[PDB]
Amino acid sequence: RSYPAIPRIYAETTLNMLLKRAKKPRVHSIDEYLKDGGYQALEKALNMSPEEIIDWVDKSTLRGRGGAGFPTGKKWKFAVQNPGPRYFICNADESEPGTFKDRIIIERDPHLLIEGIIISSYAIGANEAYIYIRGEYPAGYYILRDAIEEAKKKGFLGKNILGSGFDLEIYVARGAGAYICGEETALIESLEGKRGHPRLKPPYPVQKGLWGKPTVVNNVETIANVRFIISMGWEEYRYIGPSDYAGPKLFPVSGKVKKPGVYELPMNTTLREVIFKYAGGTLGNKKVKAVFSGALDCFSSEELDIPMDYSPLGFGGTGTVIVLTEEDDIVEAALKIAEFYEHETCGQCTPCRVGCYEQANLLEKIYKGEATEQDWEGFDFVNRNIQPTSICGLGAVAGRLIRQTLEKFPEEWEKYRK
Amino acid sequence: EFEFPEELKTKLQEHINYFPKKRQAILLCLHEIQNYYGYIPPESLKPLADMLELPLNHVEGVVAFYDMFDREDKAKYRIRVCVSIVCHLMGTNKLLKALENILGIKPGEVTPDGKFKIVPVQCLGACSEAPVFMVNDDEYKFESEVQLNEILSRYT
Ligand SMILES: NC(=O)C1=CN([C@@H]2O[C@H](COP(=O)(O)OP(=O)(O)OC[C@H]3O[C@@H](n4cnc5c(N)ncnc54)[C@H](O)[C@@H]3O)[C@@H](O)[C@H]2O)C=CC1
Ligand SMILES: Cc1cc2c(cc1C)N(C[C@H](O)[C@H](O)[C@H](O)COP(=O)(O)O)c1[nH]c(=O)[nH]c(=O)c1N2
Ligand code: SF4
Ligand code: FES
Ligand code: NA
Ligand code: NA
Ligand code: NA
Ligand code: NA
Repeated sequence: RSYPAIPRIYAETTLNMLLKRAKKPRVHSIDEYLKDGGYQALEKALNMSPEEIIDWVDKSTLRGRGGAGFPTGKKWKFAVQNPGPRYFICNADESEPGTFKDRIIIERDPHLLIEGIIISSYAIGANEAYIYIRGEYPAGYYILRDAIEEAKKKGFLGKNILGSGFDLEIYVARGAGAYICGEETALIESLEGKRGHPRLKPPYPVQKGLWGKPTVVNNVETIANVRFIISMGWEEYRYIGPSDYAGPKLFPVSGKVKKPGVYELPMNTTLREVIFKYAGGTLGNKKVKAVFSGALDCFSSEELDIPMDYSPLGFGGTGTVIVLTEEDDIVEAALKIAEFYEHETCGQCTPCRVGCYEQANLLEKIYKGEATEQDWEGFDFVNRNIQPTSICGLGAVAGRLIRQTLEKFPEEWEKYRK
Repeated sequence: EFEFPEELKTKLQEHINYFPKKRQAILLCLHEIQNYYGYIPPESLKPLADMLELPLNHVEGVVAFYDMFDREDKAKYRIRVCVSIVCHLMGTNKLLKALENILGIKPGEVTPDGKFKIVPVQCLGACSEAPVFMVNDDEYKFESEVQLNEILSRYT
């Protein structure tokens, strides 16, 4: 019925798959979804063996769209190797800076996600699945709750779905402010009603996850691909983009571009094409200084000709593209990244706890011109020493982007040392 | 002594009955309470703990961990303002200055009447529409002071 206000993010697709409907900024309910063949991939999946579904998802070469790019099929195979019961979790925590790709699927085409969740749950033998959506996506929460009910009413959820003997309930959990709850093990801890504290891995969730049982965690965008793989078949899916890195990919583009929004593009597209061919170029036609890949990586204007794929020389990550131009202060920008990690460390690991804090504190001094010589040397040290003993990816990367700015824009940093 | 009103207790019971295990409802319950009171009353945690079958200590630790919850200031409307990289580049400071012009308060502060609190938050996942803000559950791009003034006038 009535939902909270959501800004209308611009969305454009060359492939017309994930954004076939979500390119229009409004909720698409179940009847609209059904008209385009919605839920027919599910019906087809329920007439396949779980094993065959895994095979197809494997041969599609689908990789995790959450940012790490782990092969989805392999992840599923690993889970099914372990005794049940098993759980399936849709990761809708999306809290990386610059990252807003998953919410347009949630808010505009929820049945694409739900259909994927049901197929995926069936494939791994899970009778209980979860969406964990960040607390700052309230509209998404209510839109998902209503869509699940719609799906129930049409017999796509519940006991004995379409006579298949497969049972599934999808529960919707909400976050309450912690970026770390998007880390899959901390998400699980949060689902168990605890603080969002990551666990030592291995074990990976597919071995021990929710209540210690085999648990697959996949990202919203990953799961949104599953309908298509079953629908078109894996061969036809792999014909999209480069054969090595196949399928559609969503690219949330922000900062100093004429046309900020989400672009659905193949992964052979270059970073330069994302910015200039699709996003309309830079505001004021100014020169690109850097692109921040969320809070993970910083690319210079000499690295724009890279593919937006999961290859070694590729952009990788979530596909998040934050554009800075020639008048943007890289130290000011780095401070904002330091501030992020300061606010999100969970504090379990000592170098992460102290390192994230000190990196921000000292960088602020540097930026404000109040840093002693010791503060400077200390900043450098701390930046290189957040990772040690860390048990999750936050600690491992919290200095990464900033270090990249130090190496790629030394002239600008040296000015701050003056 | 402290007891939930029945309309609120009923809603909390729904959340508690929703997941397979009661303790899974903790965050939904805490959102509900904050929505109802304008903040998390300290005295609410003990009875919440009992409905969840969790120790009070557990509930307190959870409230302290999750940044959306506020045990200090009652506010009818929370204006969450994004202060992360993209909004900062595209004009967080203009939004904040416009807010101070209209409401006479800065981040962390509450208007004298208890109506509006400004809450600096990390990336809200709407970066293309920077600078972004929320008023409770409603989310918007900031365009100008005049535009902001009109939006805020919708919250009485
Ligand atoms: N979308 C967003 O809002 C955010 C995304 N991220 C992304 O998070 C990424 C890091 O995530 P991680 O989970 O630490 O990465 P990872 O590389 O450790 O693991 C990726 C996935 O593969 C699974 N996996 C890996 N090796 C496995 C094995 N041997 N057996 C079974 N399963 C295995 C993991 O369980 C996980 O589900 C970063 O690249 C970043 O881009 C980070 C923050 C926010
Ligand atoms: C600190 C931090 C925060 C997040 C993550 C990692 C870390 C280190 N991950 C990645 C997550 O742990 C996991 O890799 C994916 O959810 C697995 O799904 P895919 O294989 O990408 O489909 C993650 N993934 C996601 O889907 N949404 C999110 O918001 C986050 N947040
Ligand atoms: S590395 Fe940092 S965020 Fe990750 S578990 Fe350790 S303290 Fe928490
Ligand atoms: S940086 Fe403000 S919404 Fe992302
Ligand atoms: Na349609
Ligand atoms: Na969260
Ligand atoms: Na991992
Ligand atoms: Na004014």
